[PDB]
Amino acid sequence: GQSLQDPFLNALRRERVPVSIYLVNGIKLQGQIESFDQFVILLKNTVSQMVYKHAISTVVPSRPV
Amino acid sequence: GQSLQDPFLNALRRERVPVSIYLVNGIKLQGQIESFDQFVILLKNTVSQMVYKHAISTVVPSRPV
Amino acid sequence: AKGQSLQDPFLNALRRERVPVSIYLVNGIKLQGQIESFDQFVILLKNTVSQMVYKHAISTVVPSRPV
Amino acid sequence: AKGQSLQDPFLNALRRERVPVSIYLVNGIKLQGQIESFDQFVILLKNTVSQMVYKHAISTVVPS
Amino acid sequence: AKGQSLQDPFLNALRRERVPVSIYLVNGIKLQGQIESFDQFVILLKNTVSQMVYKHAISTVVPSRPV
Amino acid sequence: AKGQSLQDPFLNALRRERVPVSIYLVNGIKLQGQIESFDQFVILLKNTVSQMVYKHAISTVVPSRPV
DNA sequence: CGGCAAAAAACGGCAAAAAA
DNA sequence: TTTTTTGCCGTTTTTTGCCG
Ligand SMILES: [Zn+2]
Ligand SMILES: [Zn+2]
Ligand SMILES: [Zn+2]
Ligand SMILES: [Zn+2]
Ligand SMILES: [Zn+2]
Ligand SMILES: [Zn+2]
Repeated sequence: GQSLQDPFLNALRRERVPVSIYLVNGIKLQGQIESFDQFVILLKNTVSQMVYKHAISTVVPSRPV
Repeated sequence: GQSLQDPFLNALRRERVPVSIYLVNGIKLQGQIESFDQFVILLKNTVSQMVYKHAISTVVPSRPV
Repeated sequence: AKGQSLQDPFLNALRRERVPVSIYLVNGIKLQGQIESFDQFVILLKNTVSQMVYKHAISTVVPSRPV
Repeated sequence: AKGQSLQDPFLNALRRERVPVSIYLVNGIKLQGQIESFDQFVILLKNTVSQMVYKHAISTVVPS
Repeated sequence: AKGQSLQDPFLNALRRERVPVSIYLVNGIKLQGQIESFDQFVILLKNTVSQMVYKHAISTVVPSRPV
Repeated sequence: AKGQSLQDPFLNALRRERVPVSIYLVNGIKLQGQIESFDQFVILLKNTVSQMVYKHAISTVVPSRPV
């Protein structure tokens, strides 16, 4: 979890808000949160890839929340 | 103990002090601290972005306290 | 949103169908191959030779034809 | 030793005696300053404005 | 599957048969050598010197000699 | 093996015998010195000035001569 | 307008691992 | 070792949207 992360990701997932995930290496990924558990986030754009949280630096929701 | 990270972040949150969050890759993220939990800091500039703590090196206030 | 409820079904789905995957590491290195098996911290990637890949060095796991 | 033992007294001795330190991060950035407080995960740096340093970014802590 | 059900039998298999291995770090450095021993966090890479490699710095462990 | 069977006896042996070691970090910088002491997360390394080295920044601990 | 069911998020018990 | 803490999972209770 939890507390501030999970409701944030859930709110972003429900409203299909486009997001810009920034990895620690600098690479930006775009798409929508399809699912997420404690360690990974299922990012969906034209393919549906699994992204490890430990590699993620920031999750930037493209439209105000 | 986790007892120096909380009172710090809450102090910053309460005083609405503009901070500079450095990432491990050298990126500087200026803005306000909306809320936080064990592993994420919510950071508020033109958009509320979620920042993973594990990607953060230093959190530098522009003010004291 | 529960611990490990998504990663395991995802990887198991990728392996059981032997779907070709591209595993991007945190350093940029792309590892093309097929998930042969996985556990809590590692993923055994099989292409030419079965190499063990640590998950903490993994950024993304991208399937090449949908799962 | 075994279990969170050497780290705490090292930082404590650095804090009590107000000893100036240079903190080398995993990227290469050198942060000189003074240790005001510390806990399991973070370290106050004092210097000009108390700045919070995450240990997971810290490579080493060298006394002066 | 789960836990270390895979990374332990793998490293063990690399250690009993004493196959030469190739340990890529997350920084790009390649470490050829041979698994002498390992525990939860470290791996003993024997060569001219036995060096202790931390798992959190390891990205891929490839069997050369493979098979 | 499991646990810290192998990482504690190694560092302890390197400390008892005051063996000079080269500690490589994940960024490539090569520290050198002598294990004064160590615990779960850090290693106290003593050379011209004693310093505290976080294990999470360490890739390998390479002795000069055997264990 | 009132139950019905999906889902979240808070509560609590369990048991491995840290601390003493 | 003993004792304690804490992250780990399973449950309940509340919400919310659909359906009756
Ligand atoms: Zn995290
Ligand atoms: Zn941290
Ligand atoms: Zn690991
Ligand atoms: Zn991970
Ligand atoms: Zn640490
Ligand atoms: Zn470690």
